[PDB]
Amino acid sequence: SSNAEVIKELNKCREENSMRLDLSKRSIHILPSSIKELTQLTELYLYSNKLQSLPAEVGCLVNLMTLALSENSLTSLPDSLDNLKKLRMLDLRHNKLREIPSVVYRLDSLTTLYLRFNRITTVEKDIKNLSKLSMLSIRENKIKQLPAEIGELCNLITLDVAHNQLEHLPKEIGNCTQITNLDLQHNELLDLPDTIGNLSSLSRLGLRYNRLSAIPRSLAKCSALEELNLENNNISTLPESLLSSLVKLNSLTLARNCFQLYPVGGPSQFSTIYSLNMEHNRINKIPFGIFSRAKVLSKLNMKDNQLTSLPLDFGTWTSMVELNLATNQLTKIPEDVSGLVSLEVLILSNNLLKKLPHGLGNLRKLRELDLEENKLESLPNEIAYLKDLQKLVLTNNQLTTLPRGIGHLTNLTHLGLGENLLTHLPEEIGTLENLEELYLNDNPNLHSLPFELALCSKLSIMSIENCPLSHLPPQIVAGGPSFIIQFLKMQGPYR
Amino acid sequence: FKDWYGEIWFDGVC
Repeated sequence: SSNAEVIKELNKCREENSMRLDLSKRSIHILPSSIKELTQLTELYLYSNKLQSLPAEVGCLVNLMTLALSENSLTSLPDSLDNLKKLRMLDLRHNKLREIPSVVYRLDSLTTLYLRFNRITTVEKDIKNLSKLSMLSIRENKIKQLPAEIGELCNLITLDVAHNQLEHLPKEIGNCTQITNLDLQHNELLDLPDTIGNLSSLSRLGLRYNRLSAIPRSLAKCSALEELNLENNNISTLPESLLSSLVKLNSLTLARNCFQLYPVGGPSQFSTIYSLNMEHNRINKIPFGIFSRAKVLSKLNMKDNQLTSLPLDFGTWTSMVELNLATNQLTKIPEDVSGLVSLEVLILSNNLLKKLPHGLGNLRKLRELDLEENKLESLPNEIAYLKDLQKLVLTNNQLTTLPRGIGHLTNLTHLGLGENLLTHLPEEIGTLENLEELYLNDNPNLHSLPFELALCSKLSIMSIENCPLSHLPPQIVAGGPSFIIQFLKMQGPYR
Repeated sequence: FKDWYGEIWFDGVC
């Protein structure tokens, strides 16, 4: 927009006595001082422009309740904004602030303040003057400390300080008894204040990517917690039965910490959670009976730990829908796996399995089975009953042949057999109606392909690189999968 | 969650 077009918009706003002025997304460099005549405005939108300064005449808009300055190049604000005694929402995200503008601390009518993605380094004590703040966002700045005066914001409900450099929280934070959403992800927190337990309305606590080595015992008093994310810290234990007290917990993440065991407390601590993430720790066992009360537990991730076997009652996890045990030291899957009738995803990558239990074929709803990077020397005939299976990953195992029953996997679309010892594929491969991707690359003993492979009418991706295939015409295999399938098709019994 | 500006916040606990 040119200066004249902006003035035309102001004049239209005046003539129509409009209470809303939207000048966003116009590449405006200068806001003309003529804005002073629009005293009836309650909402002024100027986001996504090129403003490097705001005219002091904006202070004449005494009726303003919303001022959005997002995505400009502002470094300051005129002191005349003192006169906006009714301002409720101020958005200064995506500017060039090295500080909270001095005048903002005097806008004590504010209930919503967005400072996200600037270069602010300090939160002055004067923050106490904004006692009506219910939503405060200082996400993605350079703040290294919060003043104790933050505890005077007793109406604070949502506080987002994600992506800063905080090492501690002032204990006075416990005076914000209304806080229900607290995001502290990606800071440098060494600990949490014991007063944190005062936040009895806290429902979401984001703490991923910090430096916590322990959780305060008083966190058990935040009984409204539904989402607790402790990913990537330095925690090895949880205080006595902390989880048992979180009666609304829906999902818990302990991944990327220092746990050698499950937190002590028994099955009472998992009675409500829907998903449990413990990947990338050093847990050496799943306790017997810890899920006996986990009636809604649907997703368990134990990837990259120290499991050498599964618990005796493994077969009782009838509500489990997604289970990840990759990168452990499992040498066998118990036959009791047949009890996981709700399991749809099973990840067993990078273990020490040489064979699979017969009970695997009872997982009637299993859709994804990842077995790459094991030592599998064969597949059980029971796999024929995995009728819901869509993806089967067997990359880098020791398979030489496939069970003929594999032809009953009519829902299978992805079959990854790369880096195996296959000598041939069963003729029943032709009944894989929905097969789309067949990876056979790096099978140095695979000298043939069955003509029935031409019957897979949805096959569009196949890799045979580094497969001998010496039983097929050399010029055929030299042409790649397109000529190979063509040969099997028009040279076979099914043309 | 998506804030009024359309940006996401509280990712990790939403």
